[PDB]
Amino acid sequence: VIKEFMRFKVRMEGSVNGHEFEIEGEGEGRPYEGTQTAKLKVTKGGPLPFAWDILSPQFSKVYVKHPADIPDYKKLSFPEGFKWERVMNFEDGGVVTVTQDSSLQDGCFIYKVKFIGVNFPSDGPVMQKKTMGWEPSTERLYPRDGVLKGEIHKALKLKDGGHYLVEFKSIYMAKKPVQLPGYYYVDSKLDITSHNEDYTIVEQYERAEGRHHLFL
Amino acid sequence: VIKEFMRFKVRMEGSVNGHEFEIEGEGEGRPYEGTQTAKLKVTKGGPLPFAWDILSPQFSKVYVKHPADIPDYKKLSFPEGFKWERVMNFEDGGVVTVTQDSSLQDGCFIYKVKFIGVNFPSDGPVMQKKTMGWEPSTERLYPRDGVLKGEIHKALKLKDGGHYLVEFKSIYMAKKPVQLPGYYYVDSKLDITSHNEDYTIVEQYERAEGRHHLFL
Amino acid sequence: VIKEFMRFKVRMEGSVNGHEFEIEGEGEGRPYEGTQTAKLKVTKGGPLPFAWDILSPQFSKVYVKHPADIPDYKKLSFPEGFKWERVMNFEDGGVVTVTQDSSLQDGCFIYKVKFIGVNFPSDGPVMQKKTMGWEPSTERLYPRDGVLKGEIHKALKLKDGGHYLVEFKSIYMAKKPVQLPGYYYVDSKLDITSHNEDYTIVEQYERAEGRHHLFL
Amino acid sequence: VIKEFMRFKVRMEGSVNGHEFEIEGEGEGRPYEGTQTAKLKVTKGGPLPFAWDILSPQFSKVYVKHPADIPDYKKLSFPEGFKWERVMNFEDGGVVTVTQDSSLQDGCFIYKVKFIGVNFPSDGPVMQKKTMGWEPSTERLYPRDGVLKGEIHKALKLKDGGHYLVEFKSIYMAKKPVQLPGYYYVDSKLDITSHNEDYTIVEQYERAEGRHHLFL
Repeated sequence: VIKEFMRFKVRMEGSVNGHEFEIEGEGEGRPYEGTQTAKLKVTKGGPLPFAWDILSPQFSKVYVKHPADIPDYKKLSFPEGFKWERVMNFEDGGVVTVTQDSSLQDGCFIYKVKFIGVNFPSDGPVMQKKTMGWEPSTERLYPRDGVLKGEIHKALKLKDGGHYLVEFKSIYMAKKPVQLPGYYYVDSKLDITSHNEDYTIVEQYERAEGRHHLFL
Repeated sequence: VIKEFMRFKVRMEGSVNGHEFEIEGEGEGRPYEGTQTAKLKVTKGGPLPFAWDILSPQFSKVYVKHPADIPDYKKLSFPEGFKWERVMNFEDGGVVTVTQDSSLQDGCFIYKVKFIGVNFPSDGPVMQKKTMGWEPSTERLYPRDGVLKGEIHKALKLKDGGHYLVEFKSIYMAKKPVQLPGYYYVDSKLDITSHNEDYTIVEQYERAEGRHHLFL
Repeated sequence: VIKEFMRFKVRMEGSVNGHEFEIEGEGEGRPYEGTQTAKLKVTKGGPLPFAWDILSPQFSKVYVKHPADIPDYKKLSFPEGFKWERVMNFEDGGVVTVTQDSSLQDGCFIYKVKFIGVNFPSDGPVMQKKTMGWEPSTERLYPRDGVLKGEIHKALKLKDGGHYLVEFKSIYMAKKPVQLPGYYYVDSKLDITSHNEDYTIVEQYERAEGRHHLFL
Repeated sequence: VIKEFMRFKVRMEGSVNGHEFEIEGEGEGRPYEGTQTAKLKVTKGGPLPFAWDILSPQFSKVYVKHPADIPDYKKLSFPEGFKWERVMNFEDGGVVTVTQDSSLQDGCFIYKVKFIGVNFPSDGPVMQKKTMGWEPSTERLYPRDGVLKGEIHKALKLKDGGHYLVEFKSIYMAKKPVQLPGYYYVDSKLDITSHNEDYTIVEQYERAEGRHHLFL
């Protein structure tokens, strides 16, 4: 059911520091090659009063390239699909939780996302839009409790230089339990590739590949 | 606009570990005396597969009794009202964020809540319904960033004895900035007073009072 | 063995951000009334390049006043005494762990403290000495694992206004399994009463009293 | 001053849950190749009542293989050397801080370590010795505040299967402001190669190599 080329549609309902918004979009990519694009539009609550970059990683890990010897739990979960959840802990006290449902309808992935971000300092890089994209990252994954979990030390680049640090903790939950990998890593790199003036229309690109630790 | 007796209406859209639900209810109380009751009904996604106790403190701090010399920021915010946000950090890794809007319509408060809880162990006290209500608590509050913030070390009692610890961090944001207190404390005690077999209909009572530290 | 008036002697070996130091001092007070003073001298590594305030709460909870109906675990532990350990998590990323032994000799309490503080920003209030004492505080305690634990949301006042937040987690370990209390609170207020220009000689006063929650 | 082959001597004073101990040892390796071994002996406080694995990463990052295009801050710091500090945050609440000095004396590296670990559950994998070595890991490093910092999501393998998770935060402080790298990664794999029955004599091996993210 997962072809070499697949599209997706996504909808997000979110809030940051009490400001509510809705975003709709679509994307496409090559799930076995680990590459994809997305185009998002803020449909309610725009223009947003905070950094787009905190939203970018919430709009698709069925596209991660996996070697044959590492079980691809997220691809295996289809056609029914999987849910994923996440905590982002920002170094200045911002905290976000996210809950997401991934399904497949007549050959198109369907993503539904809910996002609540709180406790961002009003003068911090998020509310003041001082970020300039993510560094590429490396997630550490392992099985636990019959599901797949992963954590990442991520970083946003700052306009005036240096980094704004964010820890991700994610949980990927197949709708019916499928085969799990062991301890492994996923390398990712997400880019904002174009946008209008107020970031109410934004395009993204992501490359991601799973692997064993290099020393194994 | 805040009378000695006030009613409220509340609704919540929530999810815990990928399980979505909706709750609607109403309450009433004596905002200057610090006492109130609520009755909640699960309207979608019942019966809930997790402990009711994690939801109870999300259904009303306009009812806290304040001495004359501590500015009552939340009461002062009416008639327009205020928003509040919260992180709950559970000791076994569960994390919740909550975002809430409090308004006033023809003499009745109107509460709207969104809640996302993630990363609860499947065999832990929340998913296994092993909790038996909250200990009474004491929140430490202070002004910051033009708004009011507070934190609490809270604890759920466990059926088999002992406590399941949870840290609250809350942010109270008037819709138009009003006068702030300094550093102070709020003592609270929330009780589940009645419930049906599967906790799809639940009643609660809360008492809350603000004060200076006892040594001042 | 614990008289209405007791003296103590204290020695600390510590480090902060790689700067090593040693402090010796003495104190006295009324263990059943919850009041005590201390006088400390930096004996090696002075003058300290960081705020004295992070050290002040490491130089004596046998002096807390307890009502008859709450077991006074720390007093019961004598003559043999008890150990205590602590984590302080500062809001800007500084972290300290502390380990302490409390015993009795020559009718005097004897305190031995080791302290490691790391990850303080070089331009932060600790390394730049921008603090001016603690707010009074309220610790939440409970028994666990056959020992007594407590947590506190504390705050340092900033010289030019505002607060710098610090979470304390403490563990109190009697040398024999003397009786434990239940869930309860300790109110404390620590004051720096005098000091020389470079904080190489400092005097402190503390008041502390245990109690049930006020609504009980 | 750093030759193709270099020896080191190490001494550690530490404590875990109030149990004090001292360890001394020696090591050797190839700093430009990223390989080294160590042999440690517990000299006071043995046998240790907790898992050796929490100490193993405190006994040498001057032996990290760096490509020519990534400044090797730790090697550049010699002959004077560098200090490093660390927080380990364990998933069950254990917390350790570490402070270390690295110098060079008569052509040998000299390491001095102090370690304070607190808040480990008495029935947890550390106090019950249920661990069986670390997974290989990947540290995310970046410059900040004129020093080099890094974080790692690490895991101890449990004897009867599964993982016990630990987050490392480290700070590396050269004694003079030698050149810093940018954002980069270090892959490491540490092995216990042999030990006696009570872990009072232990031998270790480590491989470590720095690199850019693989997608760069």
